[PDB]
Amino acid sequence: TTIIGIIYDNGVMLACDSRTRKINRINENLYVCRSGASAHSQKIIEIIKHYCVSMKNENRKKGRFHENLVTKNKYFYEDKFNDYNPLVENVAHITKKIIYTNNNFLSCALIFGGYDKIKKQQLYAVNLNGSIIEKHDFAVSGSGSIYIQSYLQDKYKKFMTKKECFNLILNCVKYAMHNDNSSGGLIRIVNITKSFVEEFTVVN
Amino acid sequence: TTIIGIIYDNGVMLACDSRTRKINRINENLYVCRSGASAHSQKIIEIIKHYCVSMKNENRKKGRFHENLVTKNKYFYEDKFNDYNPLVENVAHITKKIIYTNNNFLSCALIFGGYDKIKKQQLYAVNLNGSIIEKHDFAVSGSGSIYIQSYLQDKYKKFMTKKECFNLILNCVKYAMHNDNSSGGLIRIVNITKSFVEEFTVVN
Amino acid sequence: TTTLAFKFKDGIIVAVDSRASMGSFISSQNVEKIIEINKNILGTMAGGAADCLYWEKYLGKIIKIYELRNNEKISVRAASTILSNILYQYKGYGLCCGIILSGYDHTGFNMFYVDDSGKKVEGNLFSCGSGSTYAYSILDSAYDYNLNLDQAVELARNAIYHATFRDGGSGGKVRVFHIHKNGYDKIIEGEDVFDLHYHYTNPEQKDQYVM
Amino acid sequence: RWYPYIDNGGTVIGLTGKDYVILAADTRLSLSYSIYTRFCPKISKLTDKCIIGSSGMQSDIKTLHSLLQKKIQLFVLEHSHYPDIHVIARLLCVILYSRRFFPYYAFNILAGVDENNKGVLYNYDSVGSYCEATHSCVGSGSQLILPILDNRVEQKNQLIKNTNFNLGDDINFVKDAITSATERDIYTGDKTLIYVIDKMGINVNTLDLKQD
Amino acid sequence: IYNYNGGCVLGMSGSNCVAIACDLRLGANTFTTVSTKFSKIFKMNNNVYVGLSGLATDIQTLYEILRYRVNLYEVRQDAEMDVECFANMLSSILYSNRFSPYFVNPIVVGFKLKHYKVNYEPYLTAYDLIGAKCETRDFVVNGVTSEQLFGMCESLYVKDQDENGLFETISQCLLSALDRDCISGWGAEVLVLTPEKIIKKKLKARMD
Amino acid sequence: TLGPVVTGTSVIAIKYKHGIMIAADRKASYGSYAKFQNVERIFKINNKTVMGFSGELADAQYLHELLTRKNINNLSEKKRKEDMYTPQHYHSYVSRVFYVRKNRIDPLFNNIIIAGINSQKYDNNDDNVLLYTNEEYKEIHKDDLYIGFVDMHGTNFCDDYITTGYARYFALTLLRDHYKDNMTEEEARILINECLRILYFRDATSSNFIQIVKVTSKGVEYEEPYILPC
Amino acid sequence: TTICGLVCQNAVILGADTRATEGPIVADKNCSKLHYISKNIWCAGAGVAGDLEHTTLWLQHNVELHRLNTNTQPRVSMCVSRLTQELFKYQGYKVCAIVLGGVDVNGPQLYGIHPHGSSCLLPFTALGSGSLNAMAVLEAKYRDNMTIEEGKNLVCEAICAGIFNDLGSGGNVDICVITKDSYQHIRPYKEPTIYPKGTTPILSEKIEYIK
Amino acid sequence: MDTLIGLRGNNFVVLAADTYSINSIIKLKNDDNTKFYDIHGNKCLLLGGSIGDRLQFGEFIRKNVHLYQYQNNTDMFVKSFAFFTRKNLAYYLRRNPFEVNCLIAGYDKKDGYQLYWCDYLSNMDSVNKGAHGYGAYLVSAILDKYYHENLTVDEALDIFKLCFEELKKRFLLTQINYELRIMYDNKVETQYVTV
Amino acid sequence: MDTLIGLRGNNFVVLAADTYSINSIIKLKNDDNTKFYDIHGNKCLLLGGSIGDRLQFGEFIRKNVHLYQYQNNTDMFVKSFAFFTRKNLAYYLRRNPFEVNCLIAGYDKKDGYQLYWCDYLSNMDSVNKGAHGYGAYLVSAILDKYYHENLTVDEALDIFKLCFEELKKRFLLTQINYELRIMYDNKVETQYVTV
Repeated sequence: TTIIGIIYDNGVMLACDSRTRKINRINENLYVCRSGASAHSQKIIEIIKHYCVSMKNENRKKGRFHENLVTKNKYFYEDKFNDYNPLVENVAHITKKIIYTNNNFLSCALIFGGYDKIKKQQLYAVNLNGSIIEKHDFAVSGSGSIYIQSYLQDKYKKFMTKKECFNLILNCVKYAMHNDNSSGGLIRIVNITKSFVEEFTVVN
Repeated sequence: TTIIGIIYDNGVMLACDSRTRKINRINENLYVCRSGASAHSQKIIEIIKHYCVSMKNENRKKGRFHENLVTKNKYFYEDKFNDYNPLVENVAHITKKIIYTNNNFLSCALIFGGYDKIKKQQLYAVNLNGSIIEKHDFAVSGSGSIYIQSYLQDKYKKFMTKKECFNLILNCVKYAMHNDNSSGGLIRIVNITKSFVEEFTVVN
Repeated sequence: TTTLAFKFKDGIIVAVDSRASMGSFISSQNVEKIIEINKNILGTMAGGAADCLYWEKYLGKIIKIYELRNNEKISVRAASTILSNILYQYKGYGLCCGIILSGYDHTGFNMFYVDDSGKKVEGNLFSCGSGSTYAYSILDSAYDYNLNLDQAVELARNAIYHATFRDGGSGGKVRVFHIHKNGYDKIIEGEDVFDLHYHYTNPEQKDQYVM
Repeated sequence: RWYPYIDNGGTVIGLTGKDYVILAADTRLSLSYSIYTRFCPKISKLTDKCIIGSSGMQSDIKTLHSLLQKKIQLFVLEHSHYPDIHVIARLLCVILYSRRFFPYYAFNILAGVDENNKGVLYNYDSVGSYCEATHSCVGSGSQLILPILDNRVEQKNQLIKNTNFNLGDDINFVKDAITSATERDIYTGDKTLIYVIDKMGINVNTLDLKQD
Repeated sequence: IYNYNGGCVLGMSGSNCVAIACDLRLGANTFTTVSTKFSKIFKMNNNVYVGLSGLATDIQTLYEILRYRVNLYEVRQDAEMDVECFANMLSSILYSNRFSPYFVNPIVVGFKLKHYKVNYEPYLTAYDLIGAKCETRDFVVNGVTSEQLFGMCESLYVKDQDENGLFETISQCLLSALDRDCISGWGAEVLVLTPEKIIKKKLKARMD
Repeated sequence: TLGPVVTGTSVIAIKYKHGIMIAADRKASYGSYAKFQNVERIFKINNKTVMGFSGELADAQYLHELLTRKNINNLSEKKRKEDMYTPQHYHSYVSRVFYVRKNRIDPLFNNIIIAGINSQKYDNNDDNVLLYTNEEYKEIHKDDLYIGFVDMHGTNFCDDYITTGYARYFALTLLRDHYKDNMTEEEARILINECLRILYFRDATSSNFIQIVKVTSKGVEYEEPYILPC
Repeated sequence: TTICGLVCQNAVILGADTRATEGPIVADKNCSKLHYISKNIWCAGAGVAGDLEHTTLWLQHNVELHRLNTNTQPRVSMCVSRLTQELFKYQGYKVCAIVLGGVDVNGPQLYGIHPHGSSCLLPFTALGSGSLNAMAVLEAKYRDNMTIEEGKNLVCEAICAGIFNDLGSGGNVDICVITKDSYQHIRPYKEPTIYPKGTTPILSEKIEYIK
Repeated sequence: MDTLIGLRGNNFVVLAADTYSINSIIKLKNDDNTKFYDIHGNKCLLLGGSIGDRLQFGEFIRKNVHLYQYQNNTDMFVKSFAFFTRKNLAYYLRRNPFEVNCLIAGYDKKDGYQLYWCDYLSNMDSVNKGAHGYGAYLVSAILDKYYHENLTVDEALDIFKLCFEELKKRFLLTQINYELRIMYDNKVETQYVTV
Repeated sequence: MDTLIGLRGNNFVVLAADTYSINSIIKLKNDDNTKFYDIHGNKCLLLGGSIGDRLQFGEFIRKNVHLYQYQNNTDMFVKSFAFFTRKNLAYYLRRNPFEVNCLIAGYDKKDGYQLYWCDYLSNMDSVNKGAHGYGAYLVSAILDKYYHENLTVDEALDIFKLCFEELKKRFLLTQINYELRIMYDNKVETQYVTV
């Protein structure tokens, strides 16, 4: 299992392998990558999706306002200006609380990516137990990522372009799969930007 | 503990940290770097040094023949043409045998570097238990090296120059120290060539 | 932990030592191992000191409540049953209490043995503690009904002495009480076993006593 | 797989006279082999004529002293008299036995002066058992000093005997005993507090010991 | 393991006089005294004594070994052994069985001979079960009652003293120490050795 | 809850003239990995109060949440500047929390330091509090400053200087040997720098990227992180 | 226990405390940790006292025999080698961590020997329960090519601080200075009721006059 | 499990032992004869514990002592016998444990009549009286109460009768039959008692 | 540890139990009375095992049965008694173990004289004869050999005497005193025997 996330200018990228779909769509502008125990991760994902739906419905205002192969799909945000889309920080923190209250049994590492109007693109890491840290540069998790850590540190830049981050994350995942023995399969990548989200997969 | 060995054209280089001297001079053209239990490795190093002295004395022919700070020290080979210097393969294999016969207790990973007339510069890796593998590209060992593996794999070239290999190994060790928590201190590097060996330490 | 109690013509005799140990070290040499549960009922202590003391006092409170309520003195059998039930409620929890409830009620003179495992037994001669075996041996060998009070107290004192003699956990002072129809009297509040040994076994103070 | 018991170490000493009591205690708080601080009193004042000293888990003894003080204050408020030393002793016994299955790691000495001007000392155990005595010691130095007090006070194994004892001699003897414990023990401490309870109130003095 | 057959041995020094005292209990299963004459002090030389505490069988075995070795040395050299040599050989013997050792904690007490007339100097030392020799030059204690003896000696030691004062102090310290231990006691014995003579006495201890 | 996973290294808090100074490295090690090298390990409860940290990160974050919301509640029912809780109050609160958790056998794998000023006669900052957004220093009598320690088992105490983790051996020795009374800010910073350098040389879990905070008459001040001169 | 060692200008300085413990109690208040291997080599160790003493005696006598046979000044590297093989042979079960300081033909040097048989050359080191504090102060104040007086002052600073901080260490401070020719051993370097006759009772006595 | 009793006094020694051979929950015999071992001369060894262990150890010791006496043409002294037994027991304890409790007794022209206790760990020591086995707990005290200097053999047998009655009445394993070995006046006499 | 014996035959039932109160290695009493529990009417309950457990369970069952008998103004049948006891024992086993072996005996106008065996797991079944405790091993076979239809009470007592003699002679714990409970002719007799 290898999970990587990179914050480039005006957007964020998340990439994963496929061995045992590790990226899950919590909301149109909010994705999470899971590593560790599969059952615990899936149950927590379902719970947090329930919570996200609840908060998204709750915070809706009252009246009218604002008067190899690289197969890819694009989804435009339905909620322009993020009037009611939940903040990524709230989702990350509620997940942190849920993990903390059950840390004696729950054992899974999560990486949250998304875009918000208040704080733009963000990247959070929820570690074992109820530990949450906000990463401004990048995040890594899983057995495979350990092999690429230094590599990433060497080739990361402050303000990268879309193609630069694309290539960097693809190479990172490829190296992780090449070295790590428990990571393989086609690479899945998701790009979350200010006004849309595009998900693609590479079979190399 | 991080240990690195890189084979460049007409020579070889070994690099280590200093935390708990990890490179030991078995012979003027034969060095070994050790990771794992300190006492085990030290005893094995003494034993193989004794063995190497024995073989070097044994295979001497009878008559006459052939008629930051980068503080560095240079040593010219006393035995030109390597008339009687033991072959690196023999030393590596006797060490492999010693480890294998006592693999129930001995737990240490060794990497042998040196230059021979028969096979030029060589690199050998003796893993846990009696497993010896000859690496033509490079060898890595210790907890720290795991972090830089991919990095090395990306930046290695078939025929590097002395300065290129020196810079690559120095950066590799620096990254390993930066990421790993149990590696640090001044870096030690040994360059073994066909006619001389130079050892220098970097304090960055 | 050596306790002793036996029944004879003129009532009951109860005897105890005074040692207390935290292992190989004796915390206190003078403790009270006889509790006045009622005006006519006494109970010794063996094993866990705190559990025995607290539960004896709780039983005393319960007996007081019942006696005040119904306006009649409780019987030793009833107190023994209540104590056994309460101790059994804590089965498998670590209590190590062993009690000998002795007293006079409307039925006469009664003695009962109770254990942390709800072991209620009725008899006329009992002893619990690390030195219980020695006390039993010296009682059965020379015990007899219908002997005067002086002989009874002498026998009890001798039994306690010998029990302390061959027991690391028993010693200190020997306390001997006598229970009769109207309450009880303290025949011996405390006697140092030092002079007791040097009067019983080694009357002549010359050379070590070899056994 | 976590053990909720650590011995912070220390020593508390108690002696009685005809109409007074002396209670000394170290003032060192420590861990397995390192010292947290050089000053952490173990003697808490309960009433105007009753104090308590304890050895063991510092948190446990602090909580126990605070709880006992609260109980005493509530009793005074709802009954309009200061409880006697016997009442406080029984209440402490009940409190300690309340946690029969998660007992406090606290060995306690309760010193005071009865309403008849008699020095009374009660020594407890970690689970509730207690007994009155004329001298006591708790903590690491218990096994070390208890024989000294035994020889001084009871004075058995002696033929000449000498029972003439006054307040000054008792204070000096207590200081000597605590100094001996400091010299011959590692957990004892470095600065000791000596409380003296007499008919006319209570007083406190401080003595300096070794620092090793 | 040491509770089984507990014991106590003590030793003190004075002015041209030394004393060694011991308890006289032999028990079983900790809380059952069996005999009241088992003496822990054995004379090894005219001016060298060893007090052993611990498992009785180990005590006897070590005493027999020491007697064998000392007699051999004395016969070969035709002269009395020195306390230094005895202490060193005891350390060596104890260490010889570092693994599977003798469960005994001995102490050595006697006179060091300074030839030139001649002088007698008190000599004392206490050992661990491996042979961890540590000279102290003053009171030495060993046994399950080590803590009580340490406290008593610390409180009562008076530096150099007359032999009568030494006997009084050692007897009082030992009696106080034993009275606070349950698995030790049952009589005490005291030896006061001086160059001119040797006095052996038994105390009227609490025999219960 | 069941054992440390991501842990901090150590903190050092000392009281000096003008207030108290507390320093800690900005790193959280994931065993022997050093995953995060920029972490805020010194939190703030209110003006004249800060909380240390050396232990598991999740428990520290939970305790920070508890303390900050207790401060919010205190402010909500506040009417005079004397109503603000003092460092002693928060120290006792955390001690009680730790004791309860111990009795429940579910401790927090932390060693907390609560440090601040328990006197309100020196400044008028608390009369108009500002949680969002943000002259000469006034000398403070050492009796008006408070530093309190809290252990896993609930053990707690107060002193003039406190350290946790491996700092309890190196920095504690240095302070006991050299610490003075009423030392200016420069001297206190020099001493803290020496202690943290010693820790950096002989502590794998430490680092040279350091955060230093000061609680003074002007409030709580987070100084810019700096790398140790070495 | 607190042991420290340092290399000074063409000299070596070792320092140690003088307290030995038998658990939570201090057995000897003036023990001697420093041990003499040869006229120019010394060691100081922490661990099982018996193992330390036996190993030190064996090493000293072996080194003396080797010097007598070879007629050359002993080498500290030889002492290391011997200790390392001895410890490694015993699987590290003879736990005795030693600091070995000497001045051979190659000049002064210090070695740290660990229970498992590993050795490491160092310019300054400290071992024992108080090792952390002493090493902290050493690293704080240590410098290269110091002077003998400064070296001794720093050696106190180390051992004296370890005494004042750690509970397992205390007493006086012993220091030793090793030079290529001659040595010094400052043992106490810094050092930071009678009963009436007849009181005790007896029941036997026998006087035997010594021949 | 196996009860042994021993009482020594001026010009007499007495040993007593229950006669039972326990296997599982039944008795192989009510007349066990594996507990007493008479050495040539005036010497007796009483063993308690596992039947096989006591058989092996007793046969070994008795035949070694007989070998000594025949080779040297004399009678081993009682003290020498006891200490040789203790040394052998300790040696085997260190290598191959012998779970056996020992009561040595005898008469010597030098030391008179004497008796020796010995635990299964070879915690041997001279004693005027003693007991082995659980039943010991119920007899030792009695032995203290009725024993006194200048005792006579008849009084010793009376004390032993009291001990037997106590074991029969109060000891969990009700022991009834006992065998007695009386050494006195240079005679060794065997008796059987049933309470 | 505690020996119980039960023999049922045409127009008679007999129960037998040793009278001993064992505590550690000593007997508190030789006249134990905590083993028998007589229910109103013709019903007897014999319990073996730890004293406290048998006391609690016997008192509980006896008083519940008395409650039923009074509240319904009738005499509960022996079969109902036995099965109620089994159900209660199984319930407590599943919740709080009662290490107690059970022998129910009774007479009923419907089913005659009957017995009921019950293990400490509530492995209850009707039998014509049975035993509990280690002594069972040494007596059960005897019951098989000498039992035959049309037996009389005297022959039953003879068989019980044989069982007592065997237990005394061969059983590890030499049990001497026994108590007998004889149910016949609408009478319950208590007897004391000593072998």
